Amino acid sequence: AGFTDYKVADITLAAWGRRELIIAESEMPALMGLRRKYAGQQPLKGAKILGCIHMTIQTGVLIETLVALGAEVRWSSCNIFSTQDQAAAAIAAAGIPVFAWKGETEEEYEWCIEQTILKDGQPWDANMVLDDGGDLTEILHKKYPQMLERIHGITEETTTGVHRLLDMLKNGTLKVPAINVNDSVTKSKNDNKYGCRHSLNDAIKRGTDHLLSGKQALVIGYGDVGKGSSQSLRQEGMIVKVAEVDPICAMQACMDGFEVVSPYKNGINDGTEASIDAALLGKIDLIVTTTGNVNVCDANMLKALKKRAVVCNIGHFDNEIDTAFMRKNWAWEEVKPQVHKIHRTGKDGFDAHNDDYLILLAEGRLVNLGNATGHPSRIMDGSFANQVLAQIHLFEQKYADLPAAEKAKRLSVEVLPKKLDEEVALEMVKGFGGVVTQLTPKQAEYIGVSVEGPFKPDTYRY
Amino acid sequence: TPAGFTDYKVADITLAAWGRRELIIAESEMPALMGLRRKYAGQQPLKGAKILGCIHMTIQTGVLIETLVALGAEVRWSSCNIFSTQDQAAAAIAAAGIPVFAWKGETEEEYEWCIEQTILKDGQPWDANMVLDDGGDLTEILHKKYPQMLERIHGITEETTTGVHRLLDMLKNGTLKVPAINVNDSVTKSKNDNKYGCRHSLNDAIKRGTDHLLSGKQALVIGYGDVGKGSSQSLRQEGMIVKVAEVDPICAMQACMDGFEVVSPYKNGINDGTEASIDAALLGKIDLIVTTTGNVNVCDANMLKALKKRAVVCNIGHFDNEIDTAFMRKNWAWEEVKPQVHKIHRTGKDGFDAHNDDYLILLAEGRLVNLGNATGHPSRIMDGSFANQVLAQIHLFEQKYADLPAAEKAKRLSVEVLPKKLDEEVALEMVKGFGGVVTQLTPKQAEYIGVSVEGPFKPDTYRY
Amino acid sequence: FTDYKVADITLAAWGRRELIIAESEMPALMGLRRKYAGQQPLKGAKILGCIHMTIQTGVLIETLVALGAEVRWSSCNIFSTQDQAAAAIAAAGIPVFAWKGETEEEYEWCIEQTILKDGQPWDANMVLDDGGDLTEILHKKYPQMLERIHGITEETTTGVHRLLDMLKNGTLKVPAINVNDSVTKSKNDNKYGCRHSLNDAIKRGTDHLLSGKQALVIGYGDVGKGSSQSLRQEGMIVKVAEVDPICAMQACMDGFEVVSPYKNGINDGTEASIDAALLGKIDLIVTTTGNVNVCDANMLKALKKRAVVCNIGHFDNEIDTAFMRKNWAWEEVKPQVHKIHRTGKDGFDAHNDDYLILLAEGRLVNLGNATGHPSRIMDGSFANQVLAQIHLFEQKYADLPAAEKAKRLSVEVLPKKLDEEVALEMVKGFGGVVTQLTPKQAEYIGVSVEGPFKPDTYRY
Amino acid sequence: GFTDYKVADITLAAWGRRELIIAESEMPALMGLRRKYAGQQPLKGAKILGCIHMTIQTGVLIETLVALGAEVRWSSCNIFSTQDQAAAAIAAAGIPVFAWKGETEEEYEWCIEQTILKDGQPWDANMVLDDGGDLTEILHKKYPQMLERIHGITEETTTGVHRLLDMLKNGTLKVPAINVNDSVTKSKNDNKYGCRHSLNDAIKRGTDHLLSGKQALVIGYGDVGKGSSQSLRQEGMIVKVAEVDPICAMQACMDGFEVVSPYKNGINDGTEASIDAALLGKIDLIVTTTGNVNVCDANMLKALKKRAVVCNIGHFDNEIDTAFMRKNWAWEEVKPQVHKIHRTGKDGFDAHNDDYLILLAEGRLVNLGNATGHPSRIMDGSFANQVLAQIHLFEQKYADLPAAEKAKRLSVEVLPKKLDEEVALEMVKGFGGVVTQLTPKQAEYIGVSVEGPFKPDTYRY
Ligand SMILES: NC(=O)c1ccc[n+]([C@@H]2O[C@H](COP(=O)([O-])OP(=O)(O)OC[C@H]3O[C@@H](n4cnc5c(N)ncnc54)[C@H](O)[C@@H]3O)[C@@H](O)[C@H]2O)c1
Ligand SMILES: NC(=O)c1ccc[n+]([C@@H]2O[C@H](COP(=O)([O-])OP(=O)(O)OC[C@H]3O[C@@H](n4cnc5c(N)ncnc54)[C@H](O)[C@@H]3O)[C@@H](O)[C@H]2O)c1
Ligand SMILES: NC(=O)c1ccc[n+]([C@@H]2O[C@H](COP(=O)([O-])OP(=O)(O)OC[C@H]3O[C@@H](n4cnc5c(N)ncnc54)[C@H](O)[C@@H]3O)[C@@H](O)[C@H]2O)c1
Ligand SMILES: NC(=O)c1ccc[n+]([C@@H]2O[C@H](COP(=O)([O-])OP(=O)(O)OC[C@H]3O[C@@H](n4cnc5c(N)ncnc54)[C@H](O)[C@@H]3O)[C@@H](O)[C@H]2O)c1
Ligand SMILES: Nc1ncnc2[nH]cnc12
Ligand SMILES: Nc1ncnc2[nH]cnc12
Ligand SMILES: [K+]
Ligand SMILES: [K+]
Ligand SMILES: [K+]
Ligand SMILES: [K+]
Repeated sequence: AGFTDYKVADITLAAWGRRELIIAESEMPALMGLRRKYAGQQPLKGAKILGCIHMTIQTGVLIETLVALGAEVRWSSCNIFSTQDQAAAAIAAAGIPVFAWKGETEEEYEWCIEQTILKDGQPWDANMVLDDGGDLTEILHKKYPQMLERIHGITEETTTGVHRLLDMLKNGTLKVPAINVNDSVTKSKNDNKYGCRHSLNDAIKRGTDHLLSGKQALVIGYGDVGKGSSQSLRQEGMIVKVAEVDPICAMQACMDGFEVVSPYKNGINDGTEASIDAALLGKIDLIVTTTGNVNVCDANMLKALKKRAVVCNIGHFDNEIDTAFMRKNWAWEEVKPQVHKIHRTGKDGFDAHNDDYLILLAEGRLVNLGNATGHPSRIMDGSFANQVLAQIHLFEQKYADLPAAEKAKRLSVEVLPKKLDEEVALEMVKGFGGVVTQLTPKQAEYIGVSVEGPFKPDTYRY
Repeated sequence: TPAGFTDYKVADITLAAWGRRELIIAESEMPALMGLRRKYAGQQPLKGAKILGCIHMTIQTGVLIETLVALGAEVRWSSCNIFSTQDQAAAAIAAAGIPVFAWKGETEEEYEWCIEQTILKDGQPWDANMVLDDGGDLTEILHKKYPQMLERIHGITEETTTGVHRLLDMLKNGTLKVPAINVNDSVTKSKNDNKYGCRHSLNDAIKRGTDHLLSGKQALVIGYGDVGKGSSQSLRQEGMIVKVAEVDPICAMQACMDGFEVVSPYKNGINDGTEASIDAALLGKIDLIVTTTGNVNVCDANMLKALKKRAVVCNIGHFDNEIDTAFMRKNWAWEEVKPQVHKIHRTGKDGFDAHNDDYLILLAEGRLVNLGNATGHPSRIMDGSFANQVLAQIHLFEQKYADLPAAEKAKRLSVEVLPKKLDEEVALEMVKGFGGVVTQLTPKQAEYIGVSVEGPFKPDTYRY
Repeated sequence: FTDYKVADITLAAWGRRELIIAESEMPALMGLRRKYAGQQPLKGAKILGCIHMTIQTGVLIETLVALGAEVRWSSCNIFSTQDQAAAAIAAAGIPVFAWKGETEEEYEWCIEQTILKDGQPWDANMVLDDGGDLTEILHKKYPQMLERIHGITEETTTGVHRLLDMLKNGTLKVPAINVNDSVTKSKNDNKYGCRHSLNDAIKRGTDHLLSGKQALVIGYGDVGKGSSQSLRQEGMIVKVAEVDPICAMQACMDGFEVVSPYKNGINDGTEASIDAALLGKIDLIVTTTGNVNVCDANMLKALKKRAVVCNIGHFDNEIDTAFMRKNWAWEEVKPQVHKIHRTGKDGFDAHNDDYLILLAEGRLVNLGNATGHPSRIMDGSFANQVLAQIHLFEQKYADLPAAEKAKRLSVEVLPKKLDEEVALEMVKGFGGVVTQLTPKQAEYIGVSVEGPFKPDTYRY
Repeated sequence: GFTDYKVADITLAAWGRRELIIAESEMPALMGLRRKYAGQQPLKGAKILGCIHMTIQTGVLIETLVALGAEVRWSSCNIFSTQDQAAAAIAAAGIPVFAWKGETEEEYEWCIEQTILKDGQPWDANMVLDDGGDLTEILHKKYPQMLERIHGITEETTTGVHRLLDMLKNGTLKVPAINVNDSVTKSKNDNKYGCRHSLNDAIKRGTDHLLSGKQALVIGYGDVGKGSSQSLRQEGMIVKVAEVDPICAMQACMDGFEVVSPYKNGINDGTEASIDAALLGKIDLIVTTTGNVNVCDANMLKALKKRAVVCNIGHFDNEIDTAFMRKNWAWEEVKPQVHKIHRTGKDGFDAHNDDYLILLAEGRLVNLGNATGHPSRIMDGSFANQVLAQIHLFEQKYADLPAAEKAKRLSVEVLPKKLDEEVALEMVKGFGGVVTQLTPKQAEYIGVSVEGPFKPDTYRY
């Protein structure tokens, strides 16, 4: 009532979004348990959170949990294609500043982040940052250092964002402490792996409706995302080959029943077309990049791929595939939103019945969020419970209020304690109806733990 | 071969030629280990090493032993389990002139005597300077009974999760006398051996012991660590309906996401010591229970009383006390079907009806079932574990802890893992053994993610 | 051209882009275009067609037209049409009456618009049907039209059942081909199609995580087999119900627990017969039977709160949706997704926790909440359809003397050689290479190098 | 003083009996028939020549036939498939059996002849139970006068049924037969799921090789090839499938396998040049499943990757050209039923030669040769069908019919679907499964009886 501090595609989608938020709450017991547990305490009272993460229904439940615990927020998405417009509308209609829609331009994307940072033309009195991929963190460090003086911490969602934070810490340019939310086991080995297992074949089916059974896939990478991606395709009946630079990850792919191959002859990427295994790439129906690295599906790979193969990326940033090369040299035909045929016959025009094209999904951006709805609520429950606990921890530590000598001792990138990781996990297990056994005192003594946990040393890999 | 060689004890030396044939095949399945042989034989990095070894005397252990010898070591060997030896492996090693005391089906008394035969030579302590152990039993006997021998020993290389736990307790209590390398927690060990090895060998052992169809039947796996993960997959891939018990909610979360129902033998997960706390409806539907925990009494007497008639009971953790077999020895009549397979008749202690329908089938008398009823992990998986073992032996032997002044000894008394670079190099050889091709980063790519082109590729915190 | 009714003709360009992609996914059907285009075997055919107006059906329609036929087309389900496909067909000058979200009355009107042209019965002479509704309307309401029709080609298990009942009763008036029971139809479509498209539809409709949750699949025929796999491969804990013990044996061997919603399997009509403990743990129930009331009112009352309920059999009476309409309040989440509030009939609390989620109002969920089977699977079914249309049209039953008709009035299948030829084109679409027997090897196993490679009794 | 047998070691009998008692608890359909029919003695007067793998599972079948009143004389249908403790237990029960693991081909023939003859003269046989058709062939070729008094043959396996249908076509089949193979509770239980259980079992027992991550080629994708492909894929192998039947190949593709041919463009012209050497050089394991001849031929064997494993799970050992390997290459026995074949030549071998293949069971049925064949709970279905087929043909009394009526009954038939379903129901109850009962309204709706049969005879499952 009088609220205009937002920008979304269509505010009238709010009732639809609210219906889906009410369903999603029933799928997110760890997050909803934190609401119940901390509602009276209001641990985020006085927190003012700049948030930059995919404006989905799941992020909706995260936002309203932070608000229910006392926080004020200003929100944007961390990707131009990942917003669910009904989710953004429901948040805006609740009176929460959100600047996000599906299908932003790069200029609009940056404008949206700037609308969270500034309120009424001046820096908002922010004191906390929640980020997915590091874009908001980078803009604050480069353009708003005075704001960081009053910010107590950053809670960072994803592998790429943490790598950026560690580079800043190494270079002495990180200005506030961070929690690496990614490396909770209830994030990394739930979201990154099982979330992509669910949502990769989901996005491919929505975008192309292609049969996957019996066809040949190449997954570039076998980290947490590459593992879940390979399972997403293999469980559909795809014949999956895996590429890797890490021999330990490659070993896992072999033992998991995949053939390990390289796009390059003997794995040597010397920049020549001669180095491409053309016989291999000419048999591939689907390539998926999962690395967080640059140019792992390069121009010469794209030139050699089988006619009508599907090309997509589920890493955080669109530079895993050389889409710039495709924009410069080949003609793009939109099939429908986030689905383009790339005609390898030339740049100027195309024949509508040309057989020599590739299908690119989400213009090379995160395909699970761009062509579907990303991870399901019950998986995001784990990631976002960690986010709320991380926000509580850094806000209560009050880094910005500490003397300089004390700041120096606390300026770090840390993970949440294992005990909290376990508490998130138990809520997830209860949501499945699972029943965990309680150790007897003698059994706890025998393996050297407290009955209530933690149950594993910090070195344990799960 | 050595003339007059008698410094061994095995079941049947005539199996040696068969053992040797299998060692030659196994060498072709163990490229990381054989690559170490080829790379280091001329350097002789273990020349002067005198290694006491205690680990399952299988064909795979034979390839490890002869790798250490080829690098210059002398060894004296025993098995770390009474049922895990392959007698043809023991025979081939003995026939090669290597002291080995090991056979399938030892008594507990014979088991201890075999370890002591490695420790002693001609009635007196051998001048050992290295220890290679699997489960901690040899480590324990040396500290307990021959503490003076530890004054000349440079290190212990410990293979398995249970043994590392014992070393860490000793370290924290000030009772560990020499430094050790935790071989178990190399990724090419723990996440290869413990998981994939059990995937291969659990269903193998159940089939050899019982020849039961597994598809369509109900299993309960106690534990979902690395062994529990691999065990659950061994059964699920055969078509079993697998339920998983855990005390660790993170491991339980993984089981749910992996497609398993998580359940407890106890109502509400609480064991109050009474029969009434047992979920009798659940246990009365289970055809197979497998313990994987490294913990004590996780398949207890009340659970055994509640199990469905003719269910199979087995343990793939390191020690037999996961299952309360002592209760079953005390109260129920054992009928041997064949070696390492017993029907346990719940009708009473004194005799049994040959056609009684109320029995359980116990495999390997509750000892490690993959080694007891089959041959344990396959060579190509043990390649990773045993390559790490050789590298750990070389590292500790070259460090020469026993020759350091006591000040430097306090600074080095630790339980360490091998560096990730070595872990990666073992993995690369394994991948090449499958014919896999690892891609090489470009310089720009390596800069982009902040690694060297040669690795390591992951920070030490990475969990894979 | 105005002889059509679709949701939005401006979607035609989009539909045409998707048809061009689908053609590249349907090698058996496009091979039939290439090999029969010269002969024009359907020249003079006037085909009434009633099947889901999807992109895949568009490629089928345009194949029939490419071989010489005229058609008039409708969907066989109110929710299965892809509006861009109908638009592209209408824009091509082909009469089609079909949109996503028809009412039952509009559904019947659409079939009647294919039957009538300019207020009079079209001079149709062939029938292509999926489910038997068009076949039924012709026999009951326009029986004189059947005197000019040479044959019916029926797509699905339910429709074949209806054809056989009519043949047994002496009420079938023209010969038919059972397309369903080509192996490249039944053992491709019914099973593998549902494997692809069931989890697809559930994700699109709910975006629920399936891994770790409990499913109950009612039925384990071809659709139940593919459905059970669609869920188990996502990591669901799947239980299977069956009345057929052979199918139940397969479910056990395939690694599923076989259960009944009723104590000891006995459905005696009472709430007391419901296994309430079982149903109270189920997160998802899927019906696959082609039978009536296999997810009944007492089961729906006993289901776990917030369970998803859906049907992938042909007709919406597998679930007792009428009971839910009568007794419980429906809250639309979005098209083809309803929360059914078990708290009562008149109104609901927006935050009530005691609801079920029904997909597609109990209608075919893969077509209702997603896009049905994928092109490369529908390729097998629709190549068989084309071959069956060619066969019956060239036979010209409607022109035979009465004595020759009596010996021709049957429900037949296509010869195994054609089944094998469809399969060969599908295998080449995957890049697979089929080996050729040597003469000695063919002699050894008692077949021709040319095939057929199996007796008609072989079950694959 | 019972001496009418020949087994490896009669002192194994107590061990065999312990395993039979366990197996009975795993075979509820077969033991159900025992309890149902023991009082009626439907096989009283039956005198059955039996030729099928002398396993523990066959022991339960034999003792079911005897419990129902039959007398039998038994041999194995494969030289490597007998479980010697099973044979001993049967012989110690006073049942004539001539079978041991590791027969020569001459011993194999002699064992069949010992069942046919008693005291040097034809036994008064009147029923035949066969697996593969060898006993059937010897009777037609050498003992036609015995067939005049035989009421029928119950044949277990695909290859034997083919041999029966050839005789029927040629007019040389002398007695009617039941095709036991094509019950659904046989073909789509035993042939498929039995090989799923027992193929990777035999490979592990023979080689202890890791299978995960390695490349397999399965020749054939019928019932045995389907189960064999699953046996390997579920272990983590990368499995490729070859087929001559495009419908079976379509199934392999849709089931998630790559379909390949050993021959370039699938053309087997007999030349080395036709071999896809790149493909064969990547294969770690080849398994033949076809019932055909020479599907793993000499040129494939020459092209295979060094140290690949070669085995056959079809009925006969000519699927692999082992004759070529005997003639050209040196064989080194690793242990019983496991040989290294050294491709370096015929005259001896280097013990450390790297260029060898590993052949299992000398190319004979690998699941029975290197392990124990299918498990009891699967053989329960096949062998309940066998008992029911024996009862049916014995009660028909074909040998006693007039010539004109014999001509009308000389056929190869399957059991009716109601029997198939009742066998399946007992199997499902053995898993604890609960089948639902149709209401009258539902039965009318789909047009079946509440008790079944639930499917038309054309249904393929
Ligand atoms: N789309 C999603 O929902 C989602 C979810 C989580 C993470 N992510 C993103 O996905 C990316 C990967 O994350 P992760 O957690 O799997 O990281 P990870 O470190 O666990 O895995 C990345 C893998 O890529 C491999 N790799 C790097 N360069 C390669 C090359 N040239 N060829 C082949 N393999 C190569 C590395 O060896 C590594 O194993 C990051 O950008 C992360 O932020 C996306
Ligand atoms: N047989 C083999 O070849 C083999 C191979 C490797 C390791 N092991 C042995 O197996 C055991 C387990 O090894 P690991 O590497 O899997 O260890 P791990 O710590 O990774 O897993 C053990 C799991 O057991 C769970 N657990 C403990 N007590 C429990 C209880 N009461 N109920 C249910 N779950 C319980 C723990 O939470 C833990 O996740 C050790 O004894 C190890 O030495 C055996
Ligand atoms: N949605 C799709 O894309 C699609 C595709 C093909 C077929 N169908 C339809 O799906 C239905 C099934 O087709 P099908 O080919 O699998 O038929 P089918 O005969 O192969 O299988 C139906 C199964 O349901 C079982 N069944 C019947 N009543 C039952 C009950 N009360 N409880 C449990 N099981 C019961 C039968 O025993 C049988 O095995 C038909 O209506 C068919 O037209 C839908
Ligand atoms: N070992 C066992 O326990 C066991 C069990 C059952 C049957 N069998 C035997 O296995 C064999 C196969 O039985 P089945 O029931 O699977 O028969 P089947 O007819 O179902 O399958 C055999 C398949 O082999 C294919 N084939 C034939 N020649 C081929 C070639 N040159 N290349 C590739 N594929 C080729 C055929 O197309 C067919 O699909 C028979 O000999 C049978 O008696 C063995
Ligand atoms: N085969 C094997 N040899 C030695 N140690 C083992 N641990 C597990 N399997 C083993
Ligand atoms: N165990 C077994 N017994 C008899 N015949 C068989 N055929 C396959 N496995 C068998
Ligand atoms: K989602
Ligand atoms: K082994
Ligand atoms: K579709
Ligand atoms: K067996």
